[PDB]
Amino acid sequence: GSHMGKKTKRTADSSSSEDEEEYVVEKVLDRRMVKGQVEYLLKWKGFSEEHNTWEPEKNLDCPELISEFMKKYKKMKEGENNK
Amino acid sequence: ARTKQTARKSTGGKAPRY
Repeated sequence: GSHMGKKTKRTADSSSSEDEEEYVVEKVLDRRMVKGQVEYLLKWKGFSEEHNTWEPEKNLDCPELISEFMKKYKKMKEGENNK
Repeated sequence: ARTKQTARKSTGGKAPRY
Protein backbone atom coordinates (compact mmCIF):
# COMPACT_ATOMS: atom_id res chain seq x y z
CA GLY A 1 0.00 0.00 0.00
CA SER A 2 1.57 3.23 -1.23
CA HIS A 3 0.31 6.76 -1.88
CA MET A 4 -0.26 7.21 -5.61
CA GLY A 5 -2.39 9.71 -7.51
CA LYS A 6 -3.61 12.42 -5.14
CA LYS A 7 -6.69 14.60 -5.62
CA THR A 8 -7.61 18.07 -4.36
CA LYS A 9 -10.81 20.11 -4.66
CA ARG A 10 -11.63 23.21 -2.61
CA THR A 11 -14.00 26.14 -3.07
CA ALA A 12 -13.91 29.62 -1.53
CA ASP A 13 -15.34 33.07 -2.24
CA SER A 14 -12.99 36.05 -2.76
CA SER A 15 -14.73 38.92 -0.99
CA SER A 16 -12.19 41.20 0.68
CA SER A 17 -14.50 43.74 2.31
CA GLU A 18 -15.75 44.59 5.76
CA ASP A 19 -19.06 46.21 6.70
CA GLU A 20 -21.68 46.15 9.46
CA GLU A 21 -24.36 43.69 8.37
CA GLU A 22 -24.38 40.54 10.51
CA TYR A 23 -25.35 40.61 14.19
CA VAL A 24 -24.00 38.54 17.08
CA VAL A 25 -26.07 37.26 20.00
CA GLU A 26 -25.08 37.80 23.64
CA LYS A 27 -27.37 35.52 25.65
CA VAL A 28 -30.97 34.49 26.28
CA LEU A 29 -33.23 36.87 28.22
CA ASP A 30 -36.73 35.38 28.21
CA ARG A 31 -38.80 32.61 26.61
CA ARG A 32 -42.32 32.58 25.18
CA MET A 33 -44.42 30.43 22.84
CA VAL A 34 -46.89 31.77 20.28
CA LYS A 35 -48.86 30.19 17.44
CA GLY A 36 -47.50 26.76 18.30
CA GLN A 37 -44.00 28.18 17.99
CA VAL A 38 -41.44 28.67 20.77
CA GLU A 39 -39.37 31.85 20.68
CA TYR A 40 -36.47 33.16 22.77
CA LEU A 41 -35.48 36.75 23.51
CA LEU A 42 -31.95 37.17 22.15
CA LYS A 43 -29.76 40.27 22.42
CA TRP A 44 -27.88 41.29 19.28
CA LYS A 45 -24.65 43.31 19.25
CA GLY A 46 -25.62 46.90 19.95
CA PHE A 47 -29.28 46.01 20.45
CA SER A 48 -30.88 46.08 23.89
CA GLU A 49 -33.87 44.41 25.56
CA GLU A 50 -35.71 47.64 24.73
CA HIS A 51 -36.11 46.36 21.17
CA ASN A 52 -37.52 43.11 22.56
CA THR A 53 -36.24 40.90 19.74
CA TRP A 54 -37.47 37.31 19.56
CA GLU A 55 -35.94 34.38 17.68
CA PRO A 56 -37.46 31.01 16.69
CA GLU A 57 -36.01 27.72 17.95
CA LYS A 58 -35.02 26.78 14.40
CA ASN A 59 -32.89 29.92 14.13
CA LEU A 60 -31.77 29.58 17.75
CA ASP A 61 -28.17 28.40 17.37
CA CYS A 62 -27.31 28.37 21.07
CA PRO A 63 -28.84 25.61 23.23
CA GLU A 64 -26.34 26.00 26.07
CA LEU A 65 -27.78 29.48 26.65
CA ILE A 66 -31.14 27.89 27.45
CA SER A 67 -29.67 25.03 29.48
CA GLU A 68 -28.08 27.43 31.95
CA PHE A 69 -30.97 29.90 31.75
CA MET A 70 -33.35 27.20 32.98
CA LYS A 71 -31.13 26.75 36.03
CA LYS A 72 -31.56 30.37 37.14
CA TYR A 73 -35.21 30.60 36.07
CA LYS A 74 -35.98 27.46 38.07
CA LYS A 75 -34.83 29.12 41.29
CA MET A 76 -36.94 32.18 40.47
CA LYS A 77 -40.15 30.16 40.28
CA GLU A 78 -41.35 28.27 43.36
CA GLY A 79 -41.25 24.52 42.76
CA GLU A 80 -40.02 21.32 44.38
CA ASN A 81 -36.59 19.78 44.93
CA ASN A 82 -35.80 16.42 43.35
CA LYS A 83 -32.76 14.25 42.65
CA ALA B 1 -12.42 39.37 11.27
CA ARG B 2 -15.11 36.83 12.15
CA THR B 3 -14.70 33.52 13.97
CA LYS B 4 -17.59 32.95 16.38
CA GLN B 5 -20.87 31.57 15.02
CA THR B 6 -22.91 34.44 13.58
CA ALA B 7 -25.86 34.70 11.20
CA ARG B 8 -28.21 37.32 9.76
CA LYS B 9 -31.47 38.20 11.34
CA SER B 10 -34.09 35.76 10.13
CA THR B 11 -33.76 33.35 7.21
CA GLY B 12 -35.95 30.50 6.00
CA GLY B 13 -39.42 31.70 5.06
CA LYS B 14 -41.38 30.70 1.97
CA ALA B 15 -43.96 33.07 0.49
CA PRO B 16 -46.92 30.85 -0.46
CA ARG B 17 -50.10 32.10 -2.13
CA TYR B 18 -52.46 31.23 0.72
